[PDB]
Amino acid sequence: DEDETTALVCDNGSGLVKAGFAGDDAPRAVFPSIVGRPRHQGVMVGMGQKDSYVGDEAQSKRGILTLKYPIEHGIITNWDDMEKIWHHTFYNELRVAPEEHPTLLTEAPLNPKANREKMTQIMFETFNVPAMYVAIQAVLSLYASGRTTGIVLDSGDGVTHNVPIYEGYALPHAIMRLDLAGRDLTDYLMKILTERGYSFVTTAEREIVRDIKEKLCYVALDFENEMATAASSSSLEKSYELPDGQVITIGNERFRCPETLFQPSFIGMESAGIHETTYNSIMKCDIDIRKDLYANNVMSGGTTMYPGIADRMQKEITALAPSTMKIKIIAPPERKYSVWIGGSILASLSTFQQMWITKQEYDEAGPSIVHRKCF
Amino acid sequence: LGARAKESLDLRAHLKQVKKEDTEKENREVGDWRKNIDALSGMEGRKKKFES
Ligand SMILES: Nc1ncnc2c1ncn2[C@@H]1O[C@H](COP(=O)(O)OP(=O)(O)O)[C@@H](O)[C@H]1O
Ligand SMILES: [Mg+2]
Repeated sequence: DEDETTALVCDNGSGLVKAGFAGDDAPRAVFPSIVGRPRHQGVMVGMGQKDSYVGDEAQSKRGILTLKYPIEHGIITNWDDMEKIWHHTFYNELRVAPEEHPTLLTEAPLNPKANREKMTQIMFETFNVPAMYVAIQAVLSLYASGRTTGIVLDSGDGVTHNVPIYEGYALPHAIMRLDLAGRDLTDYLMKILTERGYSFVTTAEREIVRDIKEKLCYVALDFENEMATAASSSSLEKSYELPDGQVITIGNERFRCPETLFQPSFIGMESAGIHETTYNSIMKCDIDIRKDLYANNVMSGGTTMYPGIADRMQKEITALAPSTMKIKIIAPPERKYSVWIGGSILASLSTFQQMWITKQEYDEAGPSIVHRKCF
Repeated sequence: LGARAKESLDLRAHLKQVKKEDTEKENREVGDWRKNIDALSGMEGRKKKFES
């Protein structure tokens, strides 16, 4: 722990938890949001026999644990799970006590207000954090980009959000949430791999196939033409070496998996591709600034490490929108940490401690005070 | 008649000349100056601040 009473910066992103100290450039403890529990009961002795398993421990113990998600698309299952994982993060991973450091947290866009009131109340009772602040990840990604104008595409693991912000002001009237995310990607890839001869249901193979998505997946420039040329495609077809050692070969599926977000009719969504959701979002607001939105679009999330989103994005928007002004996307490398960086940025300036949510305000007005203290 | 015409046109020319005097005083110092954006290529990439 630093000698100074600097604040805690924790991004509880929908899919990854990244925690550390204020003034740091990158979060120190970063782990996926999976939680493992003992698949069977206790009869043995001498070691183990522990209920909750979180972090890399559960990653190593994936096979003998039922792998469960305490949060999915924002919905909260069991607050005890968050209690334990935050205990682990603060003491076993961050080696910090929350008594002496206020916490800045980031929440998924348009999270329930009742969810905020319950989570804040359990937090304040269970923990002894001196002060509090929670913010939407959209403005955090904006801060990471450091440009007040643009539309943020936050692609988490449970929801994809499109949020327009012009000159550093939120536009909730033109903000939308789409239920397509990593979960859907894994599902669709699971069914295609089932049609390829490999049919698995458990979560270990879920992580294997999301790793495959991280490594080999394409974003098709032209879809049906690329499957037509991918009929044989000995060179274009790509293989992976699974940890057991078998060589699993995939061809068109590499670019037929992310395409589903762009083409939701593959597995039955009324909503069109996410580019249509950015398009409608843009026109909902006044006409004039729309060009700037076209030229200032930002994309954020862990998924963004994949190739192909930028070219597809620009080409389709230019197809939909007039091609007079030039559209260009901006995306700094390793932007999944960017939100946490913005949290540090929030703690950088000396005005931030004017609106810390202190203990006594919550003791006076209950959780309801946040309704007036954040917004 | 010539006297009437001279008087009218002289008054008109007097108002015209008083109007010219203002333009004679200044003609360019009313416009703003140039500050177009250009060059800056030599600036570095890792900004001393994190808005990089
Ligand atoms: N290094 C990486 N390369 C590619 N994809 C990644 C990487 N790390 C994480 N991801 C993907 O990002 C997803 C998690 O998104 P996340 O960054 O938590 O969203 P948010 O920005 O809302 O927190 C995971 O499902 C995973 O598939
Ligand atoms: Mg995200």
